[PDB]
Amino acid sequence: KLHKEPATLIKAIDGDTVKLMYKGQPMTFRLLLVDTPEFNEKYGPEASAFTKKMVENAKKIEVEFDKGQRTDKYGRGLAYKYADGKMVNEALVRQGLAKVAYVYKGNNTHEQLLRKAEAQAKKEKLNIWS
Ligand SMILES: Cc1cn([C@H]2C[C@H](OP(=O)(O)O)[C@@H](COP(=O)(O)O)O2)c(=O)[nH]c1=O
Ligand SMILES: [Ca+2]
Repeated sequence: KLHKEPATLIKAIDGDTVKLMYKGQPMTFRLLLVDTPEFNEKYGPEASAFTKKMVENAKKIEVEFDKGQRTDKYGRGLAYKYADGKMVNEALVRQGLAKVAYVYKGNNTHEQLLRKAEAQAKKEKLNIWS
């Protein structure tokens, strides 16, 4: 079963990538199951600002690795991030600032939760879906 672990914010990079201090080591983390646009693309700045605000204003930040691989080929930690108990991955998708993507079996525990959030954002024609 999955478990949440403490992590400290170093710096928000963009919508789905952040630098955190995990177990005393500075690491770049990439959010599982989602894809925010590049800062240079439509809604890119919006997604960056959303994530930045959410992580910087948080009292507690936690990371939750899935059951599979914990890092990607670029050395980035792969996890679900929580800001005061609220999952950032889900928040972005629910806001239509990120699409469900890179769904790989083994690291897809929250796939249904995220797809539900995407469907609602799409139904509401929010941002990316506008
Ligand atoms: C989210 C995620 C991304 N990735 C890789 C796939 C993509 O590789 P390629 O760059 O070779 O396409 C890249 C997408 O990241 P970004 O969306 O940050 O660019 O990160 C994984 O391997 N596993 C994951 O769980
Ligand atoms: Ca991206």
